[PDB]
Amino acid sequence: WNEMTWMEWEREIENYTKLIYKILEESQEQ
Amino acid sequence: WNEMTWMEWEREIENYTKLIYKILEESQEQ
Amino acid sequence: WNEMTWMEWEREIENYTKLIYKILEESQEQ
Amino acid sequence: ADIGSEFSGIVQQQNNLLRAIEAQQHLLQLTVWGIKQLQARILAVERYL
Amino acid sequence: ADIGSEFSGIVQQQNNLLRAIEAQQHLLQLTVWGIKQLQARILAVERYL
Amino acid sequence: ADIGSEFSGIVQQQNNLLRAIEAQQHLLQLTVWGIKQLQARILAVERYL
Repeated sequence: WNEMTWMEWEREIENYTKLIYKILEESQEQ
Repeated sequence: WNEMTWMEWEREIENYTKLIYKILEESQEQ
Repeated sequence: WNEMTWMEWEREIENYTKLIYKILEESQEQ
Repeated sequence: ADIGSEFSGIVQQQNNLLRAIEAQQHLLQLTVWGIKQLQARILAVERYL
Repeated sequence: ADIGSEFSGIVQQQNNLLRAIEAQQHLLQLTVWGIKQLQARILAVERYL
Repeated sequence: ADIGSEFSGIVQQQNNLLRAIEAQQHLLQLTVWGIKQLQARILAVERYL
């Protein structure tokens, strides 16, 4: 099932993107 | 027409790459 | 032979990733 | 004075670096879109066959 | 004092920028995986045809 | 002195961050190439079918 794994891939993308947005948000207040 | 949209995609890539080169150019003079 | 060239591509990816890891390693000691 | 000038050079450079990271994030997002599009198309092929 | 505060603001911002670069590298790595996966699948198709 | 040392540590770290951003841009460019290559190949397939 590459389907379950492309779903993993997507969730990883989503998590790292969420973290980057968080860091960018903290970097504007500096 | 994904063709018109992949053309959009390419132009977006080109625009962001041009902006990054501009910022990198300004960052060498610092 | 796109095969030889995708092999080039991979080696380029590998080289830039190795350089980024090196730079990140130097950036933790600061 | 020169200490102020030194600080201002550094903060200006921090803003540049931040702006580069921000533009690169948009590029990363464009590549993720492109990959998903291609993955969807390759599947449609794979299922036809 | 205020000079210390100025330095600490700057170093804190350097750590933020570093953390963003680190997360973006993971994203870049995820896109490279995805591209390789798709390249392998497109080949299998291309060889069937 | 120590203020000079503090500035020099910070500028050195700014150069590191800049160098990482520069290498990551090359990586981003390699992924964009790879995506375009795959898009072209998937089209050739799609048109055969």
